[PDB]
Amino acid sequence: PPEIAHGYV
Amino acid sequence: SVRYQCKNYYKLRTEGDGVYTLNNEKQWINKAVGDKLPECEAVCGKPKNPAHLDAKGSFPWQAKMVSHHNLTTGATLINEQWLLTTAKNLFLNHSENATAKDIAPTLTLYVGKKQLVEIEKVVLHPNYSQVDIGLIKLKQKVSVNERVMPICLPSKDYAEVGRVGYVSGWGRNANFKFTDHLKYVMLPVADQDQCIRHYEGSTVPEKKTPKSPVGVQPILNEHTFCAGMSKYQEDTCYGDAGSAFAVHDLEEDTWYATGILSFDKSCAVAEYGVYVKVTSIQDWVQKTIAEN
Amino acid sequence: HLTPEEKSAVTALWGKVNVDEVGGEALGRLLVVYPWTQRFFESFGDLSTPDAVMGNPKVKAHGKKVLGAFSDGLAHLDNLKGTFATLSELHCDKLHVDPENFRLLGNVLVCVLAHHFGKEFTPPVQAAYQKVVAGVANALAH
Amino acid sequence: SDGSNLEMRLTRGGNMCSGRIEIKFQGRWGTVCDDNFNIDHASVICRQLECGSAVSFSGSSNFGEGSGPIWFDDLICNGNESALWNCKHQGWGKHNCDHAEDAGVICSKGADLSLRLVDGVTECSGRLEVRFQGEWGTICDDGWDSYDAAVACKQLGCPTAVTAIGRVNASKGFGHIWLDSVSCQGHEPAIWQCKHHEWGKHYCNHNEDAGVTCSDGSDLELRLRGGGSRCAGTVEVEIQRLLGKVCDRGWGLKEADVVCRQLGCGSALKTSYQVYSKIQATNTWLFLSSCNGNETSLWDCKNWQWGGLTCDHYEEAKITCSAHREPRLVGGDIPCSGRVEVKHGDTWGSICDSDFSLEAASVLCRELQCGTVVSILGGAHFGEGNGQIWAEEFQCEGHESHLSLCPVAPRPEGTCSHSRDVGVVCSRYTEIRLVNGKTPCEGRVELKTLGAWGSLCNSHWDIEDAHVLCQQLKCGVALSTPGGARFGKGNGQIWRHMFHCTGTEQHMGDCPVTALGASLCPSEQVASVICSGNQSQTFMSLRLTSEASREACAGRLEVFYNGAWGTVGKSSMSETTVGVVCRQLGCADKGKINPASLDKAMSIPMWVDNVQCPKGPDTLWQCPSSPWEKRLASPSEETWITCDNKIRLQEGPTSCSGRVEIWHGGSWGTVCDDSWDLDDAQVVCQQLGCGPALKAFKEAEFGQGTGPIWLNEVKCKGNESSLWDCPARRWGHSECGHKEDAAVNCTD
Amino acid sequence: LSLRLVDGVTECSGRLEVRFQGEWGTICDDGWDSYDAAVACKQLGCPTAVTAIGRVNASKGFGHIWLDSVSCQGHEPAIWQCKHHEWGKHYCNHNEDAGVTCSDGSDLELRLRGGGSRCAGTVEVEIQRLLGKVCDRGWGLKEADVVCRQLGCGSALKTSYQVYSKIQATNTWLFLSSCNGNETSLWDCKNWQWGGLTCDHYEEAKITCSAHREPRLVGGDIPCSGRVEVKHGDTWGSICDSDFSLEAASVLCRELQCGTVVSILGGAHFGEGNGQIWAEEFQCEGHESHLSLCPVAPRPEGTCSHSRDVGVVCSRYTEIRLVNGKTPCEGRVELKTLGAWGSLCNSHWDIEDAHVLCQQLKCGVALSTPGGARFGKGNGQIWRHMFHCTGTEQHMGDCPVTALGASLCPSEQVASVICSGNQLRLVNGGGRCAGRVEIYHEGSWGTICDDSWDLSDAHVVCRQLGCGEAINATGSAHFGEGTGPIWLDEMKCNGKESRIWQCHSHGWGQQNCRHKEDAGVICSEFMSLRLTSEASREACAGRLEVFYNGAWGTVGKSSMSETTVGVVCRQLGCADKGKINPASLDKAMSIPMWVDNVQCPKGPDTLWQCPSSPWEKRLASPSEETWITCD
Amino acid sequence: VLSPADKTNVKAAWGKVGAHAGEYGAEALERMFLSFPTTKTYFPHFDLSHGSAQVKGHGKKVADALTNAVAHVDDMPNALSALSDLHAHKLRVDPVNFKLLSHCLLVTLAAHLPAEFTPAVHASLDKFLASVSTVLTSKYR
Ligand code: HEM
Ligand SMILES: *[C@@H]1O[C@H](CO)[C@@H](O[C@@H]2O[C@H](CO)[C@@H](O)[C@H](O)[C@H]2NC(C)=O)[C@H](O)[C@H]1NC(C)=O
Ligand SMILES: [Ca+2]
Ligand SMILES: [Ca+2]
Ligand SMILES: [Ca+2]
Ligand SMILES: [Ca+2]
Ligand SMILES: [Ca+2]
Ligand SMILES: [Ca+2]
Ligand SMILES: [Ca+2]
Ligand SMILES: [Ca+2]
Ligand SMILES: [Ca+2]
Repeated sequence: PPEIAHGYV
Repeated sequence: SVRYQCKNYYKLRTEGDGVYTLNNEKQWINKAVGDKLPECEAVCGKPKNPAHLDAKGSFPWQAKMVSHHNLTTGATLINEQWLLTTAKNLFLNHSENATAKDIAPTLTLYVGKKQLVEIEKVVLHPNYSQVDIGLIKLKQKVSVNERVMPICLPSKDYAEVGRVGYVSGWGRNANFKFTDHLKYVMLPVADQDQCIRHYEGSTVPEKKTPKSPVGVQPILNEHTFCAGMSKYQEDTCYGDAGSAFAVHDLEEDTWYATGILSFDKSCAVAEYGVYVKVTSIQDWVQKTIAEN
Repeated sequence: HLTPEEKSAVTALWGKVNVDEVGGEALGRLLVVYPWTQRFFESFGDLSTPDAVMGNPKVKAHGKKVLGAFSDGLAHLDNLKGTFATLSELHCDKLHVDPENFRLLGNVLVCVLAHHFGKEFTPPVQAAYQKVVAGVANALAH
Repeated sequence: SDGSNLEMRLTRGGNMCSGRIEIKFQGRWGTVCDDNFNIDHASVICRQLECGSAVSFSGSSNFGEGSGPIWFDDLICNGNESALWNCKHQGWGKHNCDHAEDAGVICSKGADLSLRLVDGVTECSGRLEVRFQGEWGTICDDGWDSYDAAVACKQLGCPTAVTAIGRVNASKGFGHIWLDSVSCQGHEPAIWQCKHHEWGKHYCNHNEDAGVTCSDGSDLELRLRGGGSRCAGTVEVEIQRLLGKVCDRGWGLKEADVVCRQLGCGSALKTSYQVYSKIQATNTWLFLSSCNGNETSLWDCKNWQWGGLTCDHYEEAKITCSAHREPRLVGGDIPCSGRVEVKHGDTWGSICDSDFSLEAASVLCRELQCGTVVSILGGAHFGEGNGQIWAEEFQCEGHESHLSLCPVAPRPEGTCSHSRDVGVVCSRYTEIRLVNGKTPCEGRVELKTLGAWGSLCNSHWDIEDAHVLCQQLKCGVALSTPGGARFGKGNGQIWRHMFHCTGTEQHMGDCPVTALGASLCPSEQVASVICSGNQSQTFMSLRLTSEASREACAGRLEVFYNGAWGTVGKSSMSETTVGVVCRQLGCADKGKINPASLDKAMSIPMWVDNVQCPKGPDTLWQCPSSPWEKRLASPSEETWITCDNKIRLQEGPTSCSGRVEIWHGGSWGTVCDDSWDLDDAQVVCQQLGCGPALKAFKEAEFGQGTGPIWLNEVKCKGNESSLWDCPARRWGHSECGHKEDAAVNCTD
Repeated sequence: LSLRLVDGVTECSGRLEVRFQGEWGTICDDGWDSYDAAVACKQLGCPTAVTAIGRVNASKGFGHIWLDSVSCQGHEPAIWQCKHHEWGKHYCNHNEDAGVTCSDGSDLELRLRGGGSRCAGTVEVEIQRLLGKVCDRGWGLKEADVVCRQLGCGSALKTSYQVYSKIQATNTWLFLSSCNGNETSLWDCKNWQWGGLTCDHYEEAKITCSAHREPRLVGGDIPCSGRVEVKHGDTWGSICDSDFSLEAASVLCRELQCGTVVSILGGAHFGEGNGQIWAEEFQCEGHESHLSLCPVAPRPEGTCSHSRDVGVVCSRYTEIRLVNGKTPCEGRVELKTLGAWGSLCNSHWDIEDAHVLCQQLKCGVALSTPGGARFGKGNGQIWRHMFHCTGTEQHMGDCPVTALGASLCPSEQVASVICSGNQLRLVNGGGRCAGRVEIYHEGSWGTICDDSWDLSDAHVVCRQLGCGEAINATGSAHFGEGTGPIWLDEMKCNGKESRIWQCHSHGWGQQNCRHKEDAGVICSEFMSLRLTSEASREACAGRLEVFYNGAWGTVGKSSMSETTVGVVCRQLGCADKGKINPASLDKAMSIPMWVDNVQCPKGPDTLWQCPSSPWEKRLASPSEETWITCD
Repeated sequence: VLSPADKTNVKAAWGKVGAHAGEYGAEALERMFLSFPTTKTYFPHFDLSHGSAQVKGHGKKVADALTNAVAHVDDMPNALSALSDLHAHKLRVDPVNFKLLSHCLLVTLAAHLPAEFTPAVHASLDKFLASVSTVLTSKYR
């Protein structure tokens, strides 16, 4: 999955 | 499936849902917003460890700015990339004809534990002779953590008479020396009539005179409010200008910037200090952030 | 550092001090002149007027303790940092006293010494005691 | 509304007849602004509340800020209405005022005002206290001056002649300080009718309480206490019956002059005295403020204070005045000389000749504007001083400006009386005038010597001498020196004194003067001058002769003139000419005149004849005589003399015994007894022509009185011709004490 | 958790390291105390005898720092059980890491180097084969005494050096905090850090103990006299007379507590030495407390011959002891002259001499002086030394004393003192019983004016001084011009007064005189000397005459020793020895014979002490006249 | 802030100071120069040796200014207008130095006037000197 700014999966 | 979550001191602001299920097309599709990811914004006003008192706690929004002749002043961190300060702070060591482009490359700005941050541009108020306020834009977003955190703007007016607010400052102490460690003090809001009479003589536009006990007149008008000394006769002094008048809203457990200190020359010799209402400048602030 | 002449002057004048009087007077003057210092001594009772402060027995006891600690440092003028480690730890860990308050108390102590010893407190001994109190304040800083 | 339902009130005052003005209207309490507020509004207000006779009005929330609406602003009232709402105004509730400008009023029915004086010497001296709303309080001295004291004294009803400030003898008060910065002009009927600071806000303390002292003027006295006269000492004040001192906060000669003028002692010289006595202690002080200097008394100085302050680290004021030891010259037959009498206050007395030196003579001649000492003639002379004889050892040092400053060392015993008083002469004894002119600043020059007037010659008369002359006669700078008999020909004696004035000297007597043999002049040749008349505008030698001996003080007299010597007339030589000659050649005070002898060896022509000296000069060049005439002369015309021997003894039981005296420099003296040996006593009595010595004494033998010690440590070998050849040290300087003068006893 | 010592000089010394979470880290030195060192040592397998703190020879720290302000009471065995605030949450830095230095006790040795001997010079530590220096961070006499005490040297006089130079230098230091001063060795002084800091703007510690140069006197029969030997820490030698000066001697007698110098002597007068010879220039300023304190010049290459020894005699050479009393503070007073004991005559002995003799033996103040044979006459001779103590000195030998032909003492008058057991001088006169007279008042010295000065007045002063009757009363500043104040103007005593302050006078400060009129007195007990001939009024070759009682007289030839003529010449200031010789029969004045048999002992500097037969005036033949010539 | 009681105490104390004002000011300047050497940077042309007449004159000037301020305690900013402009703009004296000099002044007066320095008067004098300092440094920028 793609990353988002300042966020985790 | 994956569920997106924002790390400590952040929060998802987009609508829909942060859960994304993998497709047979091998696309990541949230059944609400589809292909669009969320973004993580920063908590504004929730200090980790809340509360002339030494600051070893949580005033993360406080910034320290030093002019090119070694004079220290203050600034307030409004969001991850903008700071709010006093116009007179930016006009240190040059004629008031100087443009905003001549001010930005001459300032040093610290946050947290002496962490240096770079400045990109400065935006003074269009009417800074009456609303003495200015904005600082950082080159890149600051990383929110235990030591750095914004104090986002209020929705309602907390400048009620009697309200006690907290003021952090990097300015001069009782020995007129710039403080080595950050300090804070709890100050109540005073009524306008007494402050105006104390500094200008009368509330009538005519037959006003300069009566300031310190020899310098504050900018008193409809965009300002006054705060008196503390229970133990503690007051702000030189260098505290640009700091915020923070109010703790107990119903929401959030800290709100109700005012920015403008007149920091009382130093316990004058009774009241003058702060610029944030609610009266919120539209200009939002317009400048959005326009850049 | 203090020159041998300065150390001689400091230790010569310090012999005529009433250790059970000067400390209480200095602490009371600190509490009166700088009201916020009363915040740390809320257990001492009435502190709201100069007469109440100067007549307080707990104030005199604690001034005695403070001047005893000060005199102990006067015998270790080259190793102030280590002499005052425990007091520094106390004042930072439990009370959170700003380091400038130490300098205020030192200056008040200098004023009290001048008041008691009159014209004998010539400018050179004042400068020596300024160095001493600055050292003590820096040692207690953190 | 006709005004019936309205009601007025005074709040936050000391009582119901004082405080902030408040009015109810439409159910709300409200105030009145202080714009255009004056005593007329107050009088109108203190009429409808039954409190009478408005005393004062206030502004700027003197009684605390009010609340509610403001009803009135910029009202004009005429001082006599039924109520405040009858005045003309712009409109109800219309204003540009705020609650920092509320009005207030004090009416008389409440403030039962009164005044009193307490804790002082008399019924109306002491500390002032004002009663306000039943409580007694004091007045701060800030702004308190003589005009306020005058108003207070007149209010209390006691003499307004002299009204000074200061709480004499009174202690700090207790309670309120009601008044401050009182600004009375001096004619108001009460102290509170003047302008003063608001009753509330004063930063004064009770060490500053005010007071007054009212008097008729007959109870204020001034004296100098401690010292040898009424004209020197610590200045002490007796006001009422209280004794006190003056404080030197601003003490200087300018006000010392006023004090001395008051006491009648002349002019102030020094700010100290000689402590001839002890003065008692006192706790009250007088404080002065910059007297202008031309006041006739110390009481007329502006704002002098009698008590109410301290003189910590300061001391008492003290002065010595000109009349402390003022001198006088009496008995002298010619100006600027004669016997001396000194004044100690207001009593004139003589001083023994045993206590007066040449420094004293110089200061004396300077003080009396007579010049510098020319002669001291110790011993009964110029008559006798029949009166009181002061016994004060004068120790004058340097050249003090006035005789009063000279240190003096009194004694407790009596001394010489009517045999050894002393005289003095100075260099200001010239008798000259202008005559035969239309104005006193032009005319012929005449000069008196002996007992005759005559016409002065112009042989050496010059513009400098003319300027000095007109400076003497109060005629300013000279203009020119006309020649010939421009103001008449000579009709009498023709004096020929050629003066040599430098022109910078105030009186012609102080110039060098030459008269002996001066050139003959005809009657048609006289000196004359003309001057502006505005005061504002600004070698020779005398010798004596004898065979195989020269420069000795016995033989024929001669004068060197124009490159040659010559003889002077024997005819008519008087005793005073002999005295002058001997004092000039220095071998004596005087001598005798005797016929010629065989010792002459030089047939030298005669230069002058008929020598006669006047009183006053100390050399022979200032002695009138016939003019120069180089005629041949016979021995009967030649002049021969023999001075008196300089060494004489005194106090001895007989001749050939007694202390050893010596004459030099004009006045007699003694010798010191260190090294006093039989060789010197062998020279002493042989010099008298008596015989060999037999004993010499030490340790106070034969008197310890008068004179300077012209010699000491006489290392005389015993075969000397004279006592002045000995190598005695430091001629004239007193290294020895006075208890150790010389003494000799030797065989007849 | 674990402990580790790394990169120190030995396995039991170095930086202290602790392992936590699998990563090693160092402790912050703040608050590190000797108790912490003891705890860290007891947790490890190293000796627990001595535990000093600090980084010995360790390099700068690196990595992580785990703990700060570790505080151990010493009651538990492991370091991490002690008190600390939190792990890693501290503001320390790697330049301030702690350490320890375990030791077993028999390795700490201290030695001073760079100076005259082991007891002077810089302090040089050598511990675990690493040798460094002490720093002046808290160095003074209080700590100095310990080092001198530890080395066997005495009290520490100063921090300096004289003689040798060129010491080595090392970058490791010993730091003391403060140690009260009574410790037997430096190591016992609390919290002595070894290494870690290079102290800048503080210099190295230096010492000069009393044992650096110590004087001694041996070869003499009178207590305070003989040749001078000096000890160089542990060795000895002789002192030449060429390089010894009076300023050094005054100190030599000062530290010996023998009073002050009364004579300095050269040559092997006290005996030739039998050892090594010292050569050292003494350069004392005069008021120094010890010889070592005085500066010192380096040794020269030359040496003196053994016939060049030096010697001194000080003021305190009178042996006085009390006997026949229950306590030693009450018995009769005894004395020695010429190799024989004796008992003192009380004929001229007041309470003042009793005060002094009681203070000598720590008997406190005097109480009374019994009369008669109150403690036994004694078997020894009765001594005739008239004592004239001023009552302030603390020994008999200090006082003025004279016995030359004193009157015969009656048998039963032996002096004694009962102890508690707890201002007139004649100046410029020469001798003690003559000259201008002065009195001490307003705490200042002043003279008496000459007016009314007559022979009756002069009686009182010399009864007050004990000098017998007056023979002259002089004025016109016979004995010089006095300086300072003039106090007494005129004196009208009755002639019978005991003290001058009881006479009729105008009172202190009242006067009418000048300095050229100062008064004086000459009294019967003034003595003087002379050697004269037919062709010289004063010399030192001819007949010997003595002044006494206002008149001159010749000295006796019978019983004349060799020491007498030496004393005579020394008093006349020509020679230290003399020879008798025949002379002519031409009597100059044919004066009387004053005293018969003179015999000067060893030690005195004049002839007025040497005892002999009491005075009696008689005629004598020229054969009985003493004729002396001084070389 | 200065209360009426503080103003009374200041007036009493400064009245007792009296004519010794110049001596006290010169002594205070000497104390400051001896204890805080950094203050000497603003007097480069001054002979700062012991008893220098220049230092005495400057001390008397300071004492006269303080007496003028005590007279006009209610309108200090106007009384010290020129001195405020001088120190803030022409000399650019840093505000730390003013507290140093105020402490030196208090030390001097306490040394010389033991009886007058009751703790209340001490606090009032601190307030007065703090007000003077704040007025003189307010325009500093
Ligand atoms: C209570 C605080 C002070 C007062 C009332 C005061 C008063 C004065 C006065 C009366 C003058 C004379 C101005 C003139 O003559 O025109 C002056 C000048 C001056 N002041 Fe201050 N002063 C104060 C504190 C200080 C301090 C703390 C400093 C520096 C550390 C300072 C530095 C100077 C200098 C350098 C001058 C110029 C002197 C000259 O040019 O001769 N002042 N001040
Ligand atoms: C005082 O001293 C003087 C000398 O200093 C003595 O005077 C001499 O005394 C002798 C004694 O025989 C006489 O021969 C001399 O003639 C005296 N000299 C003079 C100048 O007269 C005097 O004797 C001493 N006083 C006493 C009491 O002996
Ligand atoms: Ca108005
Ligand atoms: Ca109006
Ligand atoms: Ca006054
Ligand atoms: Ca007036
Ligand atoms: Ca004489
Ligand atoms: Ca002679
Ligand atoms: Ca005499
Ligand atoms: Ca006599
Ligand atoms: Ca006399």
